[PDB]
This record gives sequence, C-alpha cells and structure tokens, in this order.
Amino acid sequence: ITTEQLTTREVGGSGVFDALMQSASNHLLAEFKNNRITGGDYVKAYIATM
Amino acid sequence: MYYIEELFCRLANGVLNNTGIVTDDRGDIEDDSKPFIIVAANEALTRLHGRFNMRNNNVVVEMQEGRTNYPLLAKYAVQSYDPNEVKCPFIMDLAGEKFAEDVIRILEVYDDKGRRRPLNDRNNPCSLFTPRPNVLQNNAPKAWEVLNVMYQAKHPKLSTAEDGYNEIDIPDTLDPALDAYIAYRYYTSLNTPESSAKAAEYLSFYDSICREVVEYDLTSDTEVDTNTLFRKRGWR
Amino acid sequence: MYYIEELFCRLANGVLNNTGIVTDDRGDIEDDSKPFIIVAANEALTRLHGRFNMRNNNVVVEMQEGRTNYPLLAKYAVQSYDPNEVKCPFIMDLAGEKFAEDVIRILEVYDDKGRRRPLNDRNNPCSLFTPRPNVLQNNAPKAWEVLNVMYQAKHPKLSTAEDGYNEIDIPDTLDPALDAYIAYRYYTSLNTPESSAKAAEYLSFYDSICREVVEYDLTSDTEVDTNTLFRKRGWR
Repeated sequence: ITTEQLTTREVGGSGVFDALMQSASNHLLAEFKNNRITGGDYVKAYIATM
Repeated sequence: MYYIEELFCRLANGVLNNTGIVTDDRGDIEDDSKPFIIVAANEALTRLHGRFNMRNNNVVVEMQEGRTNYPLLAKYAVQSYDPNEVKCPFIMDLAGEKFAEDVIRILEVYDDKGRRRPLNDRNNPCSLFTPRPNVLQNNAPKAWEVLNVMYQAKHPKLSTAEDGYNEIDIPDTLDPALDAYIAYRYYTSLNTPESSAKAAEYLSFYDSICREVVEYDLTSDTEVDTNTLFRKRGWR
Repeated sequence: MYYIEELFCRLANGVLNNTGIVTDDRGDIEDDSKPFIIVAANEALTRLHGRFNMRNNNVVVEMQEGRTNYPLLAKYAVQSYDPNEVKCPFIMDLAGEKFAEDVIRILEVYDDKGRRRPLNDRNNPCSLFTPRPNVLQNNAPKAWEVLNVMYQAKHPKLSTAEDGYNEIDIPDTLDPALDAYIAYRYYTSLNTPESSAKAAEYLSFYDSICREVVEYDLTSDTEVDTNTLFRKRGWR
C-alpha cells in the first residue's frame, strides 16, 4: 500500500479519496441540472463534504 | 480614447485580480469570458450616457412623397439598406460614418431653410410628433423638404469582431464608474453570500462617484444662455 | 517632484509594509505587481485633480478651412503627430512639453486679437460649442484665425515604459491621500472580510484628509476679484 493508492493529486480519479469526491460531485450536479439549485449551493456542499 | 484591449488589461490588473477569469500572467481575460465583459461594458456605457448627456449628434432625413412615419433605423440608411426590400432610402450616411442606432432622446429639429420646427405640440398644426422614441412624424410632406434631427446619443456598440468599434470614448473621470459597474455585475452573478456583499460595495462606489462628478460639474452639464424674453415681452 | 521609484520605495516602507507584494529586503515593490500600483496611482491622481483644481494649463489651436470640430488629442500636436496619417496638425507645441491629453474642463477661450469668445451660449451667434467634453467647435472658420483655450488639466499619465512620465507633481500635503487610495484599492482587491474592513478604514482616511485640506484652504482654491459691475450698471 502506497500513498498513490489513497490519492493521486488529480481531480480525475484512480484513488479512494478522488472517487469519494467525484461521486458526491456527480450527485450534486445531477440535482443541479434539474432547476433545483444554483452554482453556489453546489460549491458550498462540495466544500463541506471535502 | 483607448482600445478595448486596454480595458481588458485594466480589468485584469485592477479589480478582478483575485478572480479566476484572468489568465495565469494576469495580463488579459480568457477567451471564454470576453462576451460577458462586453455585455457588461455596453450596459455600463448606456447607463452613463443616459445619465450625463455627453454626446450630441445629428442625422439628416429627407422626406418622401407618401411617407409620414420615418423610423430612425439602419434599414433605411443609404450605406446599410437592402435594395430589394427598400426601394429608396431616406437617411443619408457616409462611407466612414454608417449611423449605428444610438438615439436616446430628440432635442431639436430644424428645417432645410433654417427655421425651427415645434416638436410634440398638440395645438400647433405645423408641428412634428414622435409616436415612439425613435420614430418621427410629419403629416404634410412637401417637395425638396429635408429635416435635421439634433438628438442625444449613446456610445457605439463594442463588438471586437474586426468590424465593430474597438475604441472607447469616455472622460477620464468616469473610468472607475465603468469598472465598478462591471465588477458589480460579475460579483452578483456568482450567487454566494460573500460575493453579494462585495457587489453592494461596488455598486455604492459607482453611485458615489457619479454623484461627485455631478457635484463638481466636471462634464459641464449645466448650461446657461442670455435672456431674450426681455425684448419679446415689450419691456424697455 | 519625485520619480516613480521614490513612490515605490515609500509604499514599500509605509502602507503595504506587511503585505506579500514587497520584496524580501523591504526596499521596493516586486516586478510583477508594478502595473497594479501604476493603475491605482493614475486613478488616484485623476480623482485629486478633478476635485481640487490644482493645475491650470493652456493650449493653442489654429483653424483650418474645412474643419469645424477640433478634438483636443495628441494626434494633432506638432511634437506627436504622424506625418503619414495627419497632413497638418493644428495644436502647437513649439516651445516645450508635449501636450499630454489632459483636458478635464474648458474655462476660457480667447481670440488671437484679444477678444473673448463665449462658450455654450445658444442665444449668442458668435459662440463656441463643445459637443463632447474635449471637442471644440467653431462654425465659421476664417483665414488667419487662432484660438487660445484655457482649461483645467489633470496629471499626465505614468507608464514606466522608458518613454512615459516618471515624475509625480502633487502638493506635499496630498501624499497621504494618494497612498490611502492605493492601499484601499489593494485591500479591496484582496477579497477577504478583514481586508475589506481595512479598505473601509483607508477610504475614510482619504476622505477625511481631503476635507481637512478643503477646510484650511492649503491649495489656495478660493478666489476673489475686484468688483467691476459697480461701474457698468451706471452707479455713481
């Protein structure tokens, strides 16, 4: 087990932390594409879960 | 009088330093966010030119036999008309000055013989009416009759498309007002609690600068003339 | 009358001492952050010169046969015109200086024969008009006619580009106002609440200093002249 298996320092993926962030971002964007929230709410929730 | 690129580099090196629009060298705005800045700049210029009465311009309109309504649009300008749609234009232009629609308010209208024509006077048969702010009416057109329209004008449209106007004509005391208005628009558009608090500050700064410029009368807006009613009324 | 380097050093020592712009030895502003300071300084100088009426300058305009609008720009100056584009310039800079474009407001216009010419007077046929704040009209140009324009001026642009104006000419009592305005601009651009509070403090300091200078009349702004209407009206 190495550090690169935890996070690869990229937004893309191939890490546990990166995948955990991307899934939450995908769910928030899914709610965002429906006219239910704006950009600010999505950004704040993302930063909160970070 | 300076290019549009000077405006982009002033917004890149003034306000909006800390934002993500600017490029890495912080010398210019990215290609993605230029339409937003252009829209904001046009809105700000319209606001200022409506408030302050800076530019005064002129149009020459000649009268046809069967027309009473003369809309002031580029479709009827000589340099911009479509020959199949419009048989004969009535607004005269020049190859360098192509008469972009910049009419806010009509002040004076003068005949080709040097006599003034009353405007929007209901009880005067020989007067001109404006059904719409950019349309004229003359109920009795005549042969060899031409009219001159003296109107307050707004700034030409900035387009940055190799045919639009790159330059900006504005007094140097009102650059911060334009910058503050652009920053206000950009910071409101973010939709966060802190950005709105910053945008309120920028809008208040714009208002205070405009009020100061009015206070010191830097644009010479106030106008006074000699008294001629003394002789007309019969005084001695 | 100090150069731009003295301004950079005084900022590096005074306000903005604690910030990350300043170099390690606290001697001078870093290279990449100089355009920001230049823009802020130009804005502050324009503000002060608009408020206080410190500078009074003059320009000489000669009248051509077919031209009615005489814009006051550096394009038509002798020391700055391009021979290819402009065939004949009408702004004379024979003796000294270069006539940087610094026209805020026009006060007096005198003929070459010593007679005054009214400005913006509708009811006087022999008057001069300004369709734009720096453009000047005469509707009857004549041969061998020259006009002298006395106007309020602003500080010439600072560029630090090996050809711009390095020097700053400002009354000694108004240095803290300029420094406070620059600090306000920077701390506002930081986009944090504490920096916003500091910016509010600096702007209030600027306003208070300007009001104090107005209170004590240190720039000799107030002007009073001998009465001349006592004799014109026929009193004895």
